[PDB]
Amino acid sequence: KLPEAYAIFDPLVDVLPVIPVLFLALAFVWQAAVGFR
Amino acid sequence: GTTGERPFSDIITSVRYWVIHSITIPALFIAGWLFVSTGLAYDVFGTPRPDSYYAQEQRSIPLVTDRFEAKQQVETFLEQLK
Amino acid sequence: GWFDILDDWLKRDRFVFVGWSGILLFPCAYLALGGWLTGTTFVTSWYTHGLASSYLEGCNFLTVAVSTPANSMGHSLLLLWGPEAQGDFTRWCQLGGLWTFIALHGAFGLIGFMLRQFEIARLVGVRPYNAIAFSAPIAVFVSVFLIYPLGQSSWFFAPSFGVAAIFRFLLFFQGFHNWTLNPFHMMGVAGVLGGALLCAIHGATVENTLFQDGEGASTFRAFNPTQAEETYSMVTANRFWSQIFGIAFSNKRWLHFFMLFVPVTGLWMSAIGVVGLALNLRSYDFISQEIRAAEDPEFETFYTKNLLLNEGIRAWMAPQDQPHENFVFPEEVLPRGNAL
Amino acid sequence: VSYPIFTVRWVAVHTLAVPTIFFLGAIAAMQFIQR
Amino acid sequence: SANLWERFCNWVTSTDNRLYVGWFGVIMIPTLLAATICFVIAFIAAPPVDIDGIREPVSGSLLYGNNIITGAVVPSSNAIGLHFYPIWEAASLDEWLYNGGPYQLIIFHFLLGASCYMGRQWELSYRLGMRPWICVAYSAPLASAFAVFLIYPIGQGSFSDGMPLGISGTFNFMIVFQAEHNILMHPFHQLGVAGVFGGALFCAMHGSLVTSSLIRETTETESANYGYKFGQEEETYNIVAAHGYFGRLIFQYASFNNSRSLHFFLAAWPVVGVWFTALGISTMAFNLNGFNFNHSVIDAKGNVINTWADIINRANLGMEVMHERNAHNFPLDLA
Amino acid sequence: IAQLTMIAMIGIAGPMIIFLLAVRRGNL
Amino acid sequence: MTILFQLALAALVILSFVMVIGVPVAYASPQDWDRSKQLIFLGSGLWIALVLVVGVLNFFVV
Amino acid sequence: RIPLWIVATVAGMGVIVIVGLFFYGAYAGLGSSL
Amino acid sequence: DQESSGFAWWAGNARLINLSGKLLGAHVAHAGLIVFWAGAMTLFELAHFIPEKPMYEQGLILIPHIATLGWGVGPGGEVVDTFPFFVVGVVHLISSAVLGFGGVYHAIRGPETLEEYSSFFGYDWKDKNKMTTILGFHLIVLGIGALLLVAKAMFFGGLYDTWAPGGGDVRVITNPTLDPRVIFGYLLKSPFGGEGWIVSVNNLEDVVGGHIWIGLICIAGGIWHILTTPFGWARRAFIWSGEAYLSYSLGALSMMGFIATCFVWFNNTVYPSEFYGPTGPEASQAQAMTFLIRDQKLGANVGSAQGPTGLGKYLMRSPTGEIIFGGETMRFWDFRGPWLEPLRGPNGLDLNKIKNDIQPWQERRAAEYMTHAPLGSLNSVGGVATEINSVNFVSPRSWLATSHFVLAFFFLVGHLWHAGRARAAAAGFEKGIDRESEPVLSMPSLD
Ligand code: CLA
Ligand code: CLA
Ligand code: CLA
Ligand code: CLA
Ligand code: CLA
Ligand code: CLA
Ligand SMILES: CC1=C(/C=C/C(C)=C/C=C/C(C)=C/C=C/C=C(C)/C=C/C=C(C)/C=C/C2=C(C)CCCC2(C)C)C(C)(C)CCC1
Ligand SMILES: CC1=C(/C=C/C(C)=C/C=C/C(C)=C/C=C/C=C(C)/C=C/C=C(C)/C=C/C2=C(C)CCCC2(C)C)C(C)(C)CCC1
Ligand SMILES: [Ca+2]
Ligand SMILES: [Cl-]
Ligand SMILES: [Fe+2]
Repeated sequence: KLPEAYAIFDPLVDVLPVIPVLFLALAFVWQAAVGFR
Repeated sequence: GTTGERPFSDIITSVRYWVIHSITIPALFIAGWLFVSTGLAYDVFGTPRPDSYYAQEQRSIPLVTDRFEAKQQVETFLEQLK
Repeated sequence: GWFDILDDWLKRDRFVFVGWSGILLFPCAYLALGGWLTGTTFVTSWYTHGLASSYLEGCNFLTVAVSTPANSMGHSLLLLWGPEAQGDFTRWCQLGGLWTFIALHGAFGLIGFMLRQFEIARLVGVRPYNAIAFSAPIAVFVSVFLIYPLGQSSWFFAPSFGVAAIFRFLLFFQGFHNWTLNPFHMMGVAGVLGGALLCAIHGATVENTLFQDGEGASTFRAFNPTQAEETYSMVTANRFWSQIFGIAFSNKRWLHFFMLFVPVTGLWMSAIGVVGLALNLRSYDFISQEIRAAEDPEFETFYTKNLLLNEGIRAWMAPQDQPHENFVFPEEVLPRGNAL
Repeated sequence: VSYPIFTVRWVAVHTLAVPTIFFLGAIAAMQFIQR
Repeated sequence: SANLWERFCNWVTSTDNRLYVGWFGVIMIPTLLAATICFVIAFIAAPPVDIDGIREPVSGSLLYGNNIITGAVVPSSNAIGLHFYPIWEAASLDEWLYNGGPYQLIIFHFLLGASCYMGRQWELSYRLGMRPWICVAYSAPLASAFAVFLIYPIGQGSFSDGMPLGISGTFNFMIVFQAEHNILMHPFHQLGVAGVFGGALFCAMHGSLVTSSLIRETTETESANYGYKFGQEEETYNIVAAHGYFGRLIFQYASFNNSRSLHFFLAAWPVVGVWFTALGISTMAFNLNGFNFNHSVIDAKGNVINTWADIINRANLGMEVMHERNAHNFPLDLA
Repeated sequence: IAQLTMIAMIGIAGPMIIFLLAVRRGNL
Repeated sequence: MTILFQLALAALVILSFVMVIGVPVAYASPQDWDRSKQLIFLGSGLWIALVLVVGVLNFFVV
Repeated sequence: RIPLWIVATVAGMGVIVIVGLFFYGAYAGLGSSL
Repeated sequence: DQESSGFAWWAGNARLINLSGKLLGAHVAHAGLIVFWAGAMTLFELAHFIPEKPMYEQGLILIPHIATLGWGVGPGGEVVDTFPFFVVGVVHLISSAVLGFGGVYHAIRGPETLEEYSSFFGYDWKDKNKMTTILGFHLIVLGIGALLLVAKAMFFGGLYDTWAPGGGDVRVITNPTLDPRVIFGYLLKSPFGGEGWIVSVNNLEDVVGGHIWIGLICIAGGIWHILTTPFGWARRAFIWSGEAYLSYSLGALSMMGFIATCFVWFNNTVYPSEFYGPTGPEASQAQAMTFLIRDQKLGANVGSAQGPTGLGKYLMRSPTGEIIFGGETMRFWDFRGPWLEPLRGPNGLDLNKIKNDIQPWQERRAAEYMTHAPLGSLNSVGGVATEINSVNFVSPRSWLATSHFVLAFFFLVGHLWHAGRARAAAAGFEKGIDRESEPVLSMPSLD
């Protein structure tokens, strides 16, 4: 498990992996905002 | 390219719309939620609760076996505390 | 006269065209869709098949379904107010009243819809080949969800409305009717499979045989919504296929009629095959094969092999798949190969 | 233009729109039932 | 002679050939003639093949008791596995026909040629100045033959597990597959049937819409087809009338008016769906099978409450327990 | 227990860094 | 040392969150990134020391 | 006037949330196996 | 600057085909996502990692990659120190921020083009030299990397050698096979059963040795391209454009993707069954081992046992005469593995060793691997499709192999697609047939 100290971040690290997906997503939030030019 | 209806786009953007549906939508949601959470749904559809498939001992199924006296037969199945 | 006023109103061009047909379509179409969505999440199949079948019980989008009525019901229409349910709603639900509901309603809904096509076609003044085509899906629904079980012992053997609940319908037909070996089912697939080819092949032939009518790369905008010239080189397409396949179209009118024909004919054939499976008049065996297999123990074809797969399907499934038969097959009677 | 409100389109939209949310609410609740 | 080879290359590549023998063709034409010629002879006269490596020959040719529907070319032996078995690897043909040698000679040449067939579907498009990509549509059906004839066998460890070359032999491949992988319960197969069902569906939609909205130019007693001449300038149907009808059937914005967007969809759908189906077989070739919901829903005491998912498992067990009667000696089927 | 707290923020973050741009109107 | 470590590590997270939403809108609206070219610089420089702080400081807690 | 691109990304996350609740429900509910 | 009057929205990134600078942000921002993942995932794995339990039973696929390079493990793949894992994880995660910075910067602030803001970095697709040169730079960076491995193995610690004499263990390779005859021999190996081509590598010397050759051969070509231009054919053969170059690299990855799928599925060495799961063939072999072992204890003479077909319940012969395990497992007679080798003789499985040299650690190895074959469902229910829920498991070897066949595949489509576009783009018709000059119309009728 995460070294004893960082344990408080266990939960944080639990979501990190999925972030990359978000970017592919954001690119769409953006284009929508910029009215699909 | 058009008909009488007010262009969805306009409506889904009207602050009036949200002012109405921010109330209406969650309304419907919390209702159905309660429909399940209050156990009402189980009675509206005769659907068994996790503790009502079999009687404690029995391991047989409450199979309806004849059309006409079916309803009657079903009622009896509920009897054995099924 | 009110009639022409009633008409006037109906045939009025709205967002969602109503029309006379709608008076039949929408009531039903909505009830069918509704009943499904209802049962899928609320009604169970315990008193009917000894099966959990709704979200409320724990089923997921694949395992959920509106299961058929008991076998006791027979071919009963199971009306909410009929001898079975007796006006009671909950009982109706537990006796699988929701099946004949979805079935019969959706049935009328397919009539209404085809009528619609017919009605809208007429108004807009176009030919009704969209309606002719839709006869194919009607036939399938009619023969499979109605004619079939009408030939069997009861509605219980009709396909239950649900994803997985349909896969067992497939497995069943293999195992009991050896349906894959049926000339009509084959034509069926040749059409659906062959139809999904024309679809793909024609689409690509068009997109990669287009003229340049724009200066952009994304050639979609370069299209004239207002006819005029052919948007793709029909002449080039002809030469392409004529050199890579040897044969190639050269009459868009025929190429498009062909596309109606192939998949509609396919589904019609697959229907006839089932109309025959109703009476169990299946295409199960090849007698010459069986006779040689009896006398000679070393004769083995991929056919004989299959039949054994069927025996296993029937023996291991029949028990929990036909509850009303109170089947009890001692472990020693169960067909099995070595080790497995 | 001076668009209306209650229209035929509206009716339909709600016949499907209203029940749906009611179900999504029902189902969302089931995710917690147990044994 | 402007230079023999210079000429040769001009012929091969010539766009004036009745059939475009291309560069890819130079590999295609021979491999495909071998595959075809070996098949036809096999299917008609080949003798029984010990497909399962257990000395229990399965005859699948016409002259040995089969009919078109049952007959097939049987897969190489399991004793052979993934080993290469070219004729020159056998003491004799008698030995080669018994271990299912013809199967490999056929699948390899076919798969080889069917690829070049793709390479060609590009080349000709190039020599003709038309956009490529048609060959990319054909990548789907090809990617399937590949999945069913090579990936699955590589994955499973033997060519004897590849799909047989015959009608019934194929049903066998299917029925067993289902038992060992529960494919019907796999996302990729479902996407596959959506694409195929959908395709046929759309194929019918387009086909009808168009054919039904054709501009009249024919007699009442004259084939409506003649109303079209090869090499026309303008269109032969009212795509605006078509859209007019279809837009009213469902509703306007849910209908195509752009023939180009229509046809892209028309191609995109099936090809994309079949791509997934091919990836399904190529994926279940490494034992990542369909969803296993066996005994999921259980009651308050622990009893198992069956779902249709379970009724499906029984049908699968029947297949499992009966396929390959004599080939198993142990508990688990890991092959 | 409920690190959904995390996601939530890093989630409205993506749309935020473009929204603030919709406000400061510029370079989208 | 420990809380001292959890401070540096925890602050280092909020700076990142802040830095991440910042730099973007920064180069985004050219309403400066001249005055913010100052802010960003301090965030960037700061960050590194922090990583080095948590780095060296890790070997004393865990 | 509420900017469309926001109506979407909001109604969007909103669906990934409910549909995600369903996926969680698959390892806890009755549809569990435990 | 760039909008719809460039390309369509959904083809947006092609609008960067000619903006070197911004096209750099992308590649620098992207390369960030990979480090981010690698880093962020490792910590996710470690956060869930349970020391006293197989890695393959925990859905790990990175920690096992580190373990192989000899890190945090010892005798038999026993996990000793989880620090190297935490380290590798956090380090990457950090560097992701550094790279991400540059990416974002080069794509929204810095120069939109490079050619002017520095002629060294700016580039021209058709510039056969700039291309051959940048390629040359990267050919060196990759070459150094190949040696960065040779170093870790020979100097810095070793790698996990499962074939370890004393039994699986971290070992320092100090004798890399450099003999070209052998090294390159692998490339001349059949890709079929038995001779397995690259995937048949079975000892660390060749691995290390071979990487030595690649590192050099690679950097050599890095200099050569720096110092040159494509010859003549090299030019009259290829297409020189932004897309065309992509395509070539697309088909390249595809191929490496398929080769990787087979490596993780078949190879035992560079993918230790100790961290990943037992190989497909390895598991089927273990069942035979297990039962030949069992029944033999019940008094059965394995050597002469006759099965239903009359072939040999436990032992039979392969097509070339060697003694192998019987049953459907006859197809995996090419399986070799630490646990099973000591039973092999010069003619294959030796009936005497099998008869009294089987060791307990082998019996339980065979049992372990038998019950951990790479069979499972999408929802992760280990076993055969007809199995029951309980053992939540799907071999890392299955996950890896499938994911990479899909990616490998779609990339081959990607290749075809971008190559088809490049050839039409070059000659110039990738936007339609010239209504006026319609080529087909100038060709004789074949009819
Ligand atoms: C590509 C290689 C790859 C591989 C081989 C793995 C492998 C693994 N992952 Mg990792 N993962 C990856 C990438 C990868 N991951 C990425 C990029 C992320 C960031 C999102 C993660 C995030 C992640 C998490 C958060 C977790 C894992 C876990 C796991 C393990 C369990 C697998 C599982 O439960 O799958 C189940 C998943 C599926 C069935 C999803 C299939 C989705 C496919 C690809 C979609 C197909 C749709 C297609 C794209 C549609 C487009 C069509 C349209 C255009 C028309 C397994 C070892 C789990 C673990 O470690 O626990 C033990 C875990 O909790 N992974
Ligand atoms: C207009 C479209 C429409 C149509 C065609 C149908 C059709 C059907 N419904 Mg559905 N239904 C609809 C709308 C429609 N429904 C709507 C909107 C709702 C929601 C309120 C329902 C709710 C519903 C329920 C709850 C049930 C059905 C059922 C049925 C089926 C059989 C019922 C029956 O026996 O009717 C008989 C038909 C008539 C009453 C028509 C009589 C017409 C003549 C001209 C009138 C003469 C009247 C006069 C009094 C008689 C003089 C004779 C004298 C000797 C006494 C049938 C397929 C049942 C079912 O599905 O069973 C499995 C069922 O239980 N429906
Ligand atoms: C090596 C990597 C690579 C690179 C750098 C490029 C680069 C490029 N591609 Mg190619 N492509 C690749 C691989 C690659 N491609 C592969 C493997 C395929 C086969 C599928 C394609 C197929 C392809 C097509 C069909 C097209 C391009 C186009 C383009 C150009 C414009 C980019 C674009 O349209 O973005 C826009 C991107 C999107 C709208 C994103 C679509 C999202 C995908 C399909 C979803 C993947 C699912 C995801 C994993 C699921 C997560 C879950 C989600 C709910 C969050 C650009 C030069 C376009 C062009 O104009 O050609 C020159 C074009 O039309 N590419
Ligand atoms: C792999 C991911 C990826 C990457 C690196 C890029 C990169 C790029 N895109 Mg592409 N794009 C992608 C995916 C990607 N795209 C997909 C999937 C699609 C289809 C939806 C598109 C569609 C697309 C279009 C339609 C266009 C581009 C354009 C561009 C270029 C200009 C950037 C821009 O417009 O900023 C605009 C700036 C903003 C509104 C700010 C967005 C927020 C930033 C970038 C993110 C910050 C990230 C993180 C939270 C903070 C880190 C901070 C920390 C280090 C301290 C740039 C090279 C444009 C172009 O052609 O260039 C001229 C263009 O018109 N792209
Ligand atoms: C993919 C690699 C990459 C490349 C090719 C470039 C290229 C460029 N950058 Mg960008 N940059 C990158 C990554 C990259 N950058 C990243 C990750 C960041 C975030 C930190 C930045 C931040 C950045 C800024 C802030 C600026 C640039 C600028 C520039 C341009 C001017 C040249 C220069 O800065 O020289 C710098 C000087 C050198 C040649 C020395 C670099 C040496 C370092 C210390 C070693 C790197 C070691 C490396 C990791 C190991 C390789 C060794 C191996 C072979 C043995 C040039 C086009 C400038 C610009 O926009 O002007 C037009 C500018 O102001 N870049
Ligand atoms: C991966 C990075 C890389 C890349 C992208 C390139 C790219 C290039 N190289 Mg360089 N090269 C590299 C690494 C690389 N090289 C290294 C490491 C070395 C040192 C060994 C060289 C040595 C080198 C030389 C000596 C030459 C090039 C040349 C060239 C150019 C033309 C090549 C060509 O036409 O091939 C296509 C070649 C053929 C027509 C032959 C096809 C036959 C192949 C080899 C076998 C069949 C392949 C089969 C599918 C694979 C299975 C495996 C096999 C072992 C069984 C091209 C720009 C040429 C040039 O123009 O120089 C400036 C040239 O003369 N390169
Ligand atoms: C926090 C943190 C961090 C970092 C982070 C990052 C780097 C992030 C990023 C992030 C991101 C980057 C995010 C994103 C998000 C997103 C979202 C959430 C989206 C959404 C979307 C949507 C919902 C959409 C929709 C739609 C539709 C459906 C239709 C069409 C149109 C549209 C597009 C509108 C660290 C590690 C330091 C530490 C701890 C903390
Ligand atoms: C251009 C563009 C784009 C893209 C982008 C990208 C590609 C990005 C990236 C980004 C990135 C790539 C980023 C990164 C970041 C990072 C960070 C921010 C990090 C941090 C870290 C940390 C902080 C660490 C530490 C730790 C430890 C050691 C342990 C405990 C826990 C923790 C976590 C705390 C888009 C599509 C949107 C749109 C258009 C444009
Ligand atoms: Ca945790
Ligand atoms: Cl069989
Ligand atoms: Fe068409």
